[PDB]
Amino acid sequence: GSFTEGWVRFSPGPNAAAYLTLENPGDLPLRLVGARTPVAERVELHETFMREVEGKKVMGMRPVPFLEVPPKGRVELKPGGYHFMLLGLKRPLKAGEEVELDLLFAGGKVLKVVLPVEAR
Ligand SMILES: [Cu+]
Repeated sequence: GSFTEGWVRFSPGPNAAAYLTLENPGDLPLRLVGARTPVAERVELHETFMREVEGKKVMGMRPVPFLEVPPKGRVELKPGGYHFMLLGLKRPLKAGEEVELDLLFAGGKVLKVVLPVEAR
């Protein structure tokens, strides 16, 4: 209905990414500021976006300080935009595995989630 629906990205190393649906069951807002996982030494929180250069449509990527989710609502990390970057892997991330992440939420909170690995 609601669903914690996502996938982690394919890579032997040194780095991967992750996309996943962030859902808020509370009456106050949640705020995803970092992650963790058993299959990377580090994780960073990023955006992906579109630029022009010379009239030529060309993409970009940056780190960001946090994501927000409003009460009773949801917002996803997605392939065309916001994502975790995983660095210093422990598994070579293949297609059709499963991996878990801790989602570090602002002010005394965490939500651990579990998701497949896709080559998408
Ligand atoms: Cu990235």
